[PDB]
Amino acid sequence: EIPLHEIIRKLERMNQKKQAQRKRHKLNRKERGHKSPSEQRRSELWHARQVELSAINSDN
Amino acid sequence: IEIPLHEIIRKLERMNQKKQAQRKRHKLNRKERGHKSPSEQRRSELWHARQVELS
RNA sequence: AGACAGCAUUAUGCUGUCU
RNA sequence: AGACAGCAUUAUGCUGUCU
Repeated sequence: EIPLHEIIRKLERMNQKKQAQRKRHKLNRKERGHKSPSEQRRSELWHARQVELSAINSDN
Repeated sequence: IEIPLHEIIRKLERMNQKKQAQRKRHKLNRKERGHKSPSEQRRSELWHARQVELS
């Protein structure tokens, strides 16, 4: 019968492939400057907050 | 820690249907183009040879 | 001619969490 | 701007096992 560590290494090989795909797709999009509405919302919240935090940093 | 075994079994059942779905799509795609791998050619020749030897 | 599987290369869309 | 994840759609090449 198949030993459990082998099951573990196969899932690990598999997880690695998924991360590689996602990385490839992420970088493709970045290069085309494509974002999803949620990616977009999310960066916009971040940039807004960076501005605000440096407005507390001028209060020094 | 706190994630049931039956969920794991299900998740893997899902992943396995999607793997089978991909073979099917890839397999059929190759059929349309009439494309065989070198090994698929050997196999089919050896089969057709065994079949013609019968008659 | 078919059934099943392994390996490898690779595209696209969206959503959610943390910072 | 990053980190991590989930769903969905989808292309290619090869190898092996059984009949």
